[PDB]
Amino acid sequence: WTAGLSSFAAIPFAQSIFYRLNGVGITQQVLSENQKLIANKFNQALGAM
Amino acid sequence: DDCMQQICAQYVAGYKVLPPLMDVNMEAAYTSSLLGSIAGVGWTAGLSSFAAIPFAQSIFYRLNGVGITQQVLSENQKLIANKFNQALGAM
Amino acid sequence: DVLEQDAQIDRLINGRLTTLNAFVAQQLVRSESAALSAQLAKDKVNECV
Amino acid sequence: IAFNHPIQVDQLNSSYFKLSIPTNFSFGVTQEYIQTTIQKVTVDCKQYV
Amino acid sequence: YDKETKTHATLFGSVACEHISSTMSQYSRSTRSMLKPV
Amino acid sequence: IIPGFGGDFNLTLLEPVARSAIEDLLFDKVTIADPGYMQGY
Amino acid sequence: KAQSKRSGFCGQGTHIVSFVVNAPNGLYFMHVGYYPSNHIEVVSAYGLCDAANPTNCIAPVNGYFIKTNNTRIVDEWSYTGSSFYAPEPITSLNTKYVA
Amino acid sequence: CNGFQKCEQLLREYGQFCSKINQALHGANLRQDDSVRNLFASVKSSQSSP
Repeated sequence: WTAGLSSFAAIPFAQSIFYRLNGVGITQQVLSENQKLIANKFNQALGAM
Repeated sequence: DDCMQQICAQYVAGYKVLPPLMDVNMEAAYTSSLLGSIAGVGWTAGLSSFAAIPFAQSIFYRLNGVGITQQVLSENQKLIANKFNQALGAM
Repeated sequence: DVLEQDAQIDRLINGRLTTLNAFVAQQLVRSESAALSAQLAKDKVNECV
Repeated sequence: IAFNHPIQVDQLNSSYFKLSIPTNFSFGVTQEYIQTTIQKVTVDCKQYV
Repeated sequence: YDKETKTHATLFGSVACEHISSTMSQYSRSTRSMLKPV
Repeated sequence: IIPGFGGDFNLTLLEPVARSAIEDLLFDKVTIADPGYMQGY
Repeated sequence: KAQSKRSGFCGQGTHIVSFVVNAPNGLYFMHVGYYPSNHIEVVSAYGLCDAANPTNCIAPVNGYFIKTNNTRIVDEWSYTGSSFYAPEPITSLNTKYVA
Repeated sequence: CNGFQKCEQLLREYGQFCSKINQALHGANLRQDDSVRNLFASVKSSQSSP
């Protein structure tokens, strides 16, 4: 969350990923909901490396 | 041959200058593609989408938003392109 | 005479070899500086152009 | 000889503008190394020589 | 050196904890052999 | 660090118990030419 | 410590998240990026001009695909939009558009 | 050497240094090529307009 150092949100990793996609990714929050196969594609990339 | 028709590379010291790995046409292709993408890539869209908009519009939007200049000032006053062209020519 | 020719050719050999080593070292230095400059140019392209 | 070619998007003179839009996520990539430190070595002179 | 205390501690090599002994007869250093365990 | 760090996201960066799986994989894959630590004598 | 919107820093695609592990004599980075991978060309327009004070911005991303003035994000074809993208600027050329 | 066989023999005495020189230059040139390739791979990466 916000680059400001002085605080710690302590949100789960999935929520952080969806926020990253919502802003810099520019994918609609509704689009993030649409098909959370997103986790599968993420896992495929991690396994590939 | 050009050393025949008279370059120290071939004439004495064994030294050889290697070729650049890219001919001038390929480098020019790269920079030309970059020039083509100038106007569109800088349009609000991160990097995943490309909006093919005219160059003049891209200049206006950079001046209108990044520079704090009201839209009416940009409208009232095209032919600003004259100053741009003067700078380019001076270069 | 072979006895004197060996010494003369040997001193020439050592001299040329040491100049050649110096040239190689200088080339390595210039190459590393150029690689750093290339990284800088990549940054300049990505955020100025 | 072969040259990789960037996607070409046509530019419209009308008020409408043409827009190329992504449809896939395809996350993940291999990444570079920074080499922050080097090995620390001490040499004992008067023993080496 | 431990300059503030002025005490000296003789750390040995990274793996010198069995063969080495204090003031050992076997090891003859280049120095006058005057020296300077966990 | 929680074993279920990521809900549907799977992370191999969790330590196995301290030298995560990827970390030790790349420490093994590289030719360590200096095992002489702590025993080189 | 943050994704951000850089350019030449975290390389290879739109940066999402990045991880670090130790490696011999330095740090090993693993940057995760986003890649488009299928591109379709759609006509779009700048803003709208209904009647009075009705000018609409394209959205945080340009969107505004043809059909029902529907606005779209970076991924997929246009979906129904309800001010969740378009604020309100002043007018521009080619009236009935902010063109 | 100027191609004289005598210098060649006296140099075969030293022959490892030439190997070191050639290898160093070859490596530097390979690194140059990789640098250029990397830079230009990071230049275009796009869609464009004609």
